[PDB]
Amino acid sequence: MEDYTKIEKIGEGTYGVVYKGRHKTTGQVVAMKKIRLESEEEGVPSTAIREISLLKELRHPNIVSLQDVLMQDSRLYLIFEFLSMDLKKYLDSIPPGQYMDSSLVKSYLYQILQGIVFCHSRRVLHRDLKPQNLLIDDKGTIKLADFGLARAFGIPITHEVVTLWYRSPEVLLGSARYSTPVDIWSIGTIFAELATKKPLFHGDSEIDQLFRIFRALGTPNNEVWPEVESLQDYKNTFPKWKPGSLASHVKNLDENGLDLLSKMLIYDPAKRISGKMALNHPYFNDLD
Amino acid sequence: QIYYSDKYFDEHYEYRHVMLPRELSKQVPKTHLMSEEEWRRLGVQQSLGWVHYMIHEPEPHILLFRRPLP
Ligand SMILES: CCc1cnn2c(NCc3ccc[n+](O)c3)cc(N3CCCC[C@H]3CCO)nc12
Repeated sequence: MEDYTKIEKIGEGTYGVVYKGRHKTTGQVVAMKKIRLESEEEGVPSTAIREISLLKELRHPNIVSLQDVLMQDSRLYLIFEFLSMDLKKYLDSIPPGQYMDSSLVKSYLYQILQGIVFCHSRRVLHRDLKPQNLLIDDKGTIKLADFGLARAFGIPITHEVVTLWYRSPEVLLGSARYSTPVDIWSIGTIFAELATKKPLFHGDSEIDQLFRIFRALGTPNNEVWPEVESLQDYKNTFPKWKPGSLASHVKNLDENGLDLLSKMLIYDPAKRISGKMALNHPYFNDLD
Repeated sequence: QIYYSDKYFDEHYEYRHVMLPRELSKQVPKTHLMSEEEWRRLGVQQSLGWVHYMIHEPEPHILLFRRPLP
């Protein structure tokens, strides 16, 4: 669109390149996300652009607002509010020996849950939440980016090891369906990483990721997770670890923190805590 | 080239896995578990007693090995 000028490239994300940009009229600094659309079959439109319309209306303090959508043929720019930093890069920048203040952890988790609860209540999932996707301003606000886009684009069908660390066991074991609980799982893993500065489950592959999870939470079976032994990629030759062990991977977290974390990481997706319930958890009683 | 994970452990076995590059994995005829002779043809080098015990079907290029503890 002639209404914007690309200043510079700020990185590569799941959907491609993101530019820093400036709205010509208003001097509004923006983030512009280029998404390469396939040329499409005559008579057969995608429902991407309609799902995009929906997302364009969502406004909430803890989500990154999609301000505009610029179409070309076979190309699409998504315009967002710009933000000073991402959470991946911020955690890298904390010097070794320093941690994140435990009250900023709490604050960030809280806000992250507010964003997700807002999305979940509108039946919008993220599915690939990760520190790269969480953006901060210098005043204490944290926001979710890329909410809803996986449904918008994304197919029933690389080198994104990074992406595997926040992935749920229901997905990794090849369950037919997933729902909102995959985002609470992600949030679980990210909570640990806020506290410790490092990934809770640092897998090199899908199987290794599963193994890293089983090691900390115990290898599941029908008793702990009903009907898990029927999922396609469950094998009863997995290593046999016992229920963990999870508190040993996490430092800088008290009794309440550990409680909320273990509810975010329950195996059975039907019993894992919900976003609404997590916001009422006593871990947050001493927040504001 | 070939990648070797760190060892990890059960109460009963020790385990590792090994990641074949896309050229080398693409060649293997065998769809199922392999004997020590077979996985030695491929260039996997481990001590003796390592058993190919399972396949994670979503990642067939990953070979999962176990070996009992004392
Ligand atoms: C929603 C678009 C948006 C808005 N701000 N922002 C930021 N701002 C922080 C930043 C990073 C580096 C340099 N500077 O100056 C600022 C980063 C970022 N991403 C970081 C990784 C590359 C893709 C992408 C992830 C998915 O949003 N995306 C965005």
